[PDB]
Amino acid sequence: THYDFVITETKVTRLCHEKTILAVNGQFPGPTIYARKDDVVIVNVYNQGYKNITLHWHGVDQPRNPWSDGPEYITQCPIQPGANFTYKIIFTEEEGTLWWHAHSEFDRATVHGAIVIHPKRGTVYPYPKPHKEMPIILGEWWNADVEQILLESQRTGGDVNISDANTINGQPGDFAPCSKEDTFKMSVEHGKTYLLRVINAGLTNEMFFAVAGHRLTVVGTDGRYLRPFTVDYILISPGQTMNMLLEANCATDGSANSRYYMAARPFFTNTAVNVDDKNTTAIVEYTDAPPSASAGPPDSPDLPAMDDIAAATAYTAQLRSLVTKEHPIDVPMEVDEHMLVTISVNTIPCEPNKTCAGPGNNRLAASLNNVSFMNPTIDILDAYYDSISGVYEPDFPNKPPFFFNFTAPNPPQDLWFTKRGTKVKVVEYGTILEVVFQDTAILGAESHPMHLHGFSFYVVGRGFGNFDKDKDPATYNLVDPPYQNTVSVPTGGWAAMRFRAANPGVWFMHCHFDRHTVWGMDTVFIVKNGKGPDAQMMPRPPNMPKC
Ligand SMILES: *[C@@H]1O[C@H](CO)[C@@H](O[C@@H]2O[C@H](CO)[C@@H](O)[C@H](O)[C@H]2NC(C)=O)[C@H](O)[C@H]1NC(C)=O
Ligand SMILES: *[C@@H]1O[C@H](CO)[C@@H](O[C@@H]2O[C@H](CO)[C@@H](O)[C@H](O)[C@H]2NC(C)=O)[C@H](O)[C@H]1NC(C)=O
Ligand SMILES: *[C@@H]1O[C@H](CO)[C@@H](O)[C@H](O)[C@H]1NC(C)=O
Ligand SMILES: *[C@@H]1O[C@H](CO)[C@@H](O)[C@H](O)[C@H]1NC(C)=O
Ligand SMILES: *[C@@H]1O[C@H](CO)[C@@H](O)[C@H](O)[C@H]1NC(C)=O
Ligand SMILES: *[C@@H]1O[C@H](CO)[C@@H](O)[C@H](O)[C@H]1NC(C)=O
Ligand SMILES: *[C@@H]1O[C@H](CO)[C@@H](O)[C@H](O)[C@H]1NC(C)=O
Ligand SMILES: [Cu+2]
Ligand SMILES: [Cu+2]
Ligand SMILES: [Cu+2]
Ligand SMILES: [Cu+2]
Repeated sequence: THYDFVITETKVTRLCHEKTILAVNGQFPGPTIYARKDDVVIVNVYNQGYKNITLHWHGVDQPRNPWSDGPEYITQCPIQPGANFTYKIIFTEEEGTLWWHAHSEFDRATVHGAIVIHPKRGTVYPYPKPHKEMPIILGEWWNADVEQILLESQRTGGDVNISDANTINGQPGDFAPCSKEDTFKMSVEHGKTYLLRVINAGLTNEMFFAVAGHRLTVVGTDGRYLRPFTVDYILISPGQTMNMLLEANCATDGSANSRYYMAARPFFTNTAVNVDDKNTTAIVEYTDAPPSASAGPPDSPDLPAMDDIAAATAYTAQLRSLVTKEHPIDVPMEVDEHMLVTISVNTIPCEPNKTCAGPGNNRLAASLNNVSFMNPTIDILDAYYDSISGVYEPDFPNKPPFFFNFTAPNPPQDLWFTKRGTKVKVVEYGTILEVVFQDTAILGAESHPMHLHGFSFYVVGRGFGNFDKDKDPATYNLVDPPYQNTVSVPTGGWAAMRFRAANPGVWFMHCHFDRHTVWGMDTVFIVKNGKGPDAQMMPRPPNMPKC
């Protein structure tokens, strides 16, 4: 239950381009944290790298413990080069696959890895014990320094350069330059079943994913078992994890291929905008088949076309919590407070005496309810703990300030603009929230993976167009809605979720596309202390990084 994570400057080559990246213990992707349900894990983080950094345990509630949650300038100031900080990871309701990642700037492009939470002793999976288990991390690779990619977009006000490759476990795969020799490979044995622990650790795109010749039985997401369902492909958004069983059925007598491509490729609908649309591949190999069975290329799966919105919708519609006696659910039935939260990409005016590269030569930005979040220089959590004025404003609104036909295409240029602020939403302990995310069509309808730190939530509804508060709740799933920490809000649509705000602390909510995070598609929930010691935020640890 104890790890040392040393942030290292590590030389890595992909696509024949060598660079020095930030990595953890010289590993890219970083090491896997293994735990069992309800463990407490300690991670000592030693920043031996060249820049300010933080780490986050994605999807871990961290009850009463925002001090170890990680988001830069939200719960802590950064771990400075040469400093260290000890994180306490408190696992509770989570069982399945989560992941950890840097939560500063774009550092998670290389600083990330898996979290595996096994059933605690005396319990078992709700499915037959897999023969083997394999994390499958989807990610991106840039040849340039990721920090320079970020800094250039900050200077120009234009869009972030697209990655040069999509990756599986750090490796672009068979169809990229200088990549075929080190394509990720896993061995399978006929008749055995494998648990694929799929994590989308990329920065930019929802991804379709599939394995040639093999159906996938999905059994969990975001640390919560799902009602099982079998598919030919999945959709997975940055922030999300998806667990699925693969059954190695294909013949090993030489009558069938012994090698099968695992493959992923973006789901992306904006034809006007650049995307790293390259697929990434890995190989499933049946090891006890004859050499002739691997004479040709591995078989390829059919992936939905990149703009196949129906295929995305059809996967997401199948997600439902597993509800049994061993795995109960608690859907909040009576809502104390409703929020409508419009999600937009935006512009702000270019700075004086400068030309910017964003739409209309303005500077790109993003907003929730038309507030574009800007990080403070004193982290929110210290400001809340010490009652420091002038850091944040506690009036993030429950509804957009101007109602319009949110999803109508090509809104007029005057609706592009937004305004910066550091606004948070303060709620009493135990408040039951229904949060409805409403995508707008400003600068292009787009699916956004909205993520809430400190909580999972029940996704009770979704649809296309504008949420109708007097009609859409009538068909909510109040029985087995999926329990997620990151929800794909539909392209040009809405998603409704509910949760009890019963975790006292300071909790980031943001789109899990990093460019939208930095542009300001974020806010913060401060959940005040309740009554009793179990409803009190933990005290500040003695060695928090200084601001
Ligand atoms: C989001 O906020 C921006 C900035 O506050 C709004 O743009 C302003 O709109 C008023 C008119 O209502 C103008 O007088 C200002 O000049 C605008 N500021 C600009 C363009 O920088 C924008 O209308 C809001 N959008 C919404 C609520 O959808
Ligand atoms: C690395 O993080 C530290 C801590 O946030 C930054 O140092 C602070 O910078 C602010 C200005 O925004 C000053 O008001 C504080 O006095 C600084 N605190 C220190 C030095 O302990 C530092 O700027 C960050 N480095 C970079 C490159 O952003
Ligand atoms: C880690 O940081 C603390 C200060 O917060 C320092 O006293 C300690 O010596 C550092 N090094 C370790 C723990 O190896
Ligand atoms: C971003 O891409 C453009 C090509 O469209 C290139 O000119 C520029 O150098 C790239 N930026 C960085 C930081 O590599
Ligand atoms: C990946 O893309 C390459 C280049 O377009 C293509 O030749 C290959 O068939 C693709 N692989 C899969 C599995 O889709
Ligand atoms: C800066 O901008 C102002 C206002 O647009 C302009 O009058 C001034 O000439 C600019 N400064 C230069 C070009 O050095
Ligand atoms: C909103 O926009 C949609 C899409 O263009 C359109 O079909 C619908 O009629 C609009 N609704 C109203 C009330 O104008
Ligand atoms: Cu995350
Ligand atoms: Cu998180
Ligand atoms: Cu987004
Ligand atoms: Cu986050």
